[PDB]
Amino acid sequence: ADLVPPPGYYAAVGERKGAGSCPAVPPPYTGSLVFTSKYEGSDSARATLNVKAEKTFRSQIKDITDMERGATKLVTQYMRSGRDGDLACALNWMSAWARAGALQSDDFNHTGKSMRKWALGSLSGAYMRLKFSSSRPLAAHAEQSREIEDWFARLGTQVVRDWSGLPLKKINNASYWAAWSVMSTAVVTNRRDLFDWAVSEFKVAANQVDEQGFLPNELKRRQRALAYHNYALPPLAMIAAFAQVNGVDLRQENHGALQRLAERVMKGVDDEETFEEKTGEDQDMTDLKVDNKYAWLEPYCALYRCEPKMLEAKKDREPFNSFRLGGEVTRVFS
Repeated sequence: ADLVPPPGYYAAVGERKGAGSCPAVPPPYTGSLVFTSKYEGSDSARATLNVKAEKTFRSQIKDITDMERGATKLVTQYMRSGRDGDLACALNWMSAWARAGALQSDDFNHTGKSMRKWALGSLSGAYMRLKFSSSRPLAAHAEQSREIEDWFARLGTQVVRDWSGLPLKKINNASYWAAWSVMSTAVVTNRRDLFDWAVSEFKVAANQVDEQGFLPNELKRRQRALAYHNYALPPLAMIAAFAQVNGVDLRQENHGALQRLAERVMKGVDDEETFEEKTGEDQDMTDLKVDNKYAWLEPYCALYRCEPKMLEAKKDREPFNSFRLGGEVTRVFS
């Protein structure tokens, strides 16, 4: 059977009254993907922010950032209000990068291949709505659609190469996000090999969740441990939600590991104690205060019967927008 997204991705294009213009496409990024890490100089915990290095990093990736944020924004605006100019603009941006063969460099380091997988997830995740909307907005744009989908397929194959062949100690949230990008790409391109890789990566993650709901590789990030556990949830929950409607039920993998992880995270958010006791360090709660970092609640509560605690957590923070997940996460799960 052809691969499909969750049913919410088939929603008609909206007609909400809102009209921004079409900005120039960010220059397609065809350079080397060898970037400075924001954690440059850290010990093995890789949890010490280097402000100067981060500034350098953000500058290096600026065109990629602008592409990710801008193109998802255009798709979101189109799905909300249905102005053809926004569709045309979004497709012009994505097809420009596709034709240029952006982000395809074989010259990369960890930070660089992470930019490749992140941008792939953002763009394909947004494009998913265009592709499967009952309005069929791509019907009039066959050439561009083909160009864009072929580019996604090239990048997806490369992302599998980028994160394959690793031992567990080197498989962390970075791989989970890569698996989301590859799952998203798999459904856009109807590529079962990509689908299968993302599923296998989820299963690795599920088996990394220990008997208490902790991930050893995320615990290693010391004061950022809780933040990184929360950061693991969105791609894992998205992968499971996508796999489910394609006939692969991952909810019970390793004794319901995804639920065990989610419940442990939410315990830590209520009270940091157990993560501190587990890591021996006070947790940086900064990221746990950011509403959109709980976007994982949308696919999660589509998968599991959420108890009132989870439901209220979702209700209080809705709607969720997360460009790395394709934009409007609440809308595609309602």
